[PDB]
Amino acid sequence: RLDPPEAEVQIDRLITGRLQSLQTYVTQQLIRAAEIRASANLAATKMSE
Amino acid sequence: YAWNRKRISNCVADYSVLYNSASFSTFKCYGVSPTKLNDLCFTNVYADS
Ligand SMILES: *[C@@H]1O[C@H](CO)[C@@H](O[C@@H]2O[C@H](CO)[C@@H](O[C@@H]3O[C@H](CO)[C@@H](O)[C@H](O)[C@@H]3O)[C@H](O)[C@H]2NC(C)=O)[C@H](O)[C@H]1NC(C)=O
Repeated sequence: RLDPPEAEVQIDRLITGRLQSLQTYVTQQLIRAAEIRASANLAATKMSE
Repeated sequence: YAWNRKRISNCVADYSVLYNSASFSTFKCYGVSPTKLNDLCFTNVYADS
């Protein structure tokens, strides 16, 4: 709908929003993975003992 | 103060000729670029004169 010079602004807004969403998702996943790793270590210790 | 409003639908619009007609002193589009109008589709177009 827009020529490149005008489109760039909307494209940048979308890029910023989606990058923020991806960063939030990845951070949440990292924290959840740390929790699951703690649980897995506990389970491994439970097995071994 | 009594600007006249006209409705246009059920037709094919060739904006190329209108844009190429240099008789228009000001030809300014905001939501869409003038060039791309020939490729878009609209539910209906209002013309206020
Ligand atoms: C309002 O009237 C004017 C004058 O006709 C329109 O401008 C241009 O008028 C010509 C002929 O009426 C349209 O066809 C032209 O034919 C010549 C060959 O005779 C050709 O060399 C031109 O390139 C053009 O195809 C033309 O479509 C039209 N617009 C242009 C030249 O940009 C005007 O279109 C009329 N307003 C509306 C909304 O139609």
